[PDB]
Amino acid sequence: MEAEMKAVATSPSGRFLKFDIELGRGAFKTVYKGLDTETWVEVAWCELQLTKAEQQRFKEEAEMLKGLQHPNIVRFYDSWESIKCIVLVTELMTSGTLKTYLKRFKVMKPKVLRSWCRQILKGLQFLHTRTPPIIHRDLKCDNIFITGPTGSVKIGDLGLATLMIGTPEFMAPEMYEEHYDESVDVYAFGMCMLEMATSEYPYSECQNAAQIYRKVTSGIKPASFNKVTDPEVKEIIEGCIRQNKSERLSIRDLLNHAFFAEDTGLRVE
Ligand SMILES: Nc1ncnc2c1c(-c1cnc3[nH]ccc3c1)nn2C1CCCC1
Ligand code: NA
Repeated sequence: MEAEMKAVATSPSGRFLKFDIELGRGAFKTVYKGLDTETWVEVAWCELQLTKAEQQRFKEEAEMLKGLQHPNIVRFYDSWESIKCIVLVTELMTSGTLKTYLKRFKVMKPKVLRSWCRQILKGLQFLHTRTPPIIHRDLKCDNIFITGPTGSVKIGDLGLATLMIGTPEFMAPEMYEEHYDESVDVYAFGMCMLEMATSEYPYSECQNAAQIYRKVTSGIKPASFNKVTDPEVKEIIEGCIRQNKSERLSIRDLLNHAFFAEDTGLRVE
């Protein structure tokens, strides 16, 4: 393309070029094709629409993210404020999210579900085993990404959520802080697996978040759970979305499950 011949912007350090090639857009981000000028690898140049405290915590967040290298984590390269928008440079995932990828297909193949879910678990395991552990807290099919031509599946949007009761005057500061452990990622994984397995959004029968909350704090499963054909798939999902977090499967349990073991390849025909 002509568009690939002419950069339209450069990062402050000169490392990354932006091209006027729009790869995707959502409510929060617009992603362009970029280029790493040192390696000539194409990257994702993501533009997002804060106090000096939030600015410093962000830079520290980004420095840690730069160290997170793993085959099932979208790699994070750099970030800065441009003037106006915020720019994050990450690994480019050519096929967008798993949510969009699933819209092209009618019924899930067991080999694909196996393979995608195994990759997601390894990414979560990688995050949970950092020093200190990283809990994604926002895992969903719309921030799990895929490169069509390899079938590589990688967790993205890490840190994005945290980048954007009582009476406030009388509220102790520690009541704003939320601590989650690994099990909220396991629950979210279970719902991703359910969505992949049914080609259907979970709790779609609900109209609002409160209805889901009434269902989800009453511990009654989404209608799609029963539309799961394979009993072993139903059992894995059930073990991930159990209401009481101490009853939930662990990531290690899931990854050791024979369901996720790889096969011996497809026979030549
Ligand atoms: N790396 C990518 N490659 C290809 N497409 C991508 C992405 C991302 C994306 C993925 N992970 C990210 N982490 C912080 C910002 C960010 C942006 N978002 N998008 C699309 C833009 C909105 C729908 C998905
Ligand atoms: Na454009």
